[PDB]
Amino acid sequence: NKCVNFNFNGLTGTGVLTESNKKFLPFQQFGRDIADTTDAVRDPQTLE
Amino acid sequence: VTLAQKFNGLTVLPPLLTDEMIAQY
Repeated sequence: NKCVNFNFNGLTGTGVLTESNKKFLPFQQFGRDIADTTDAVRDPQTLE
Repeated sequence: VTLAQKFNGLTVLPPLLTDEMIAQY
């Protein structure tokens, strides 16, 4: 819920991190929107 | 008529007249 510089397993950006209703498949690590741009990520230690 | 990009610095501005003001005119 705060604006932060993030690095998830090398996926580096700046944004506010929020809980999601998106369910990824077990092997998917980040999610992209219609313009091939990252809008969700899986946290590698606790997998939400 | 049927009608995201903000992380790329794109922004959409509202019109000066609302759709209620166009409906009034």
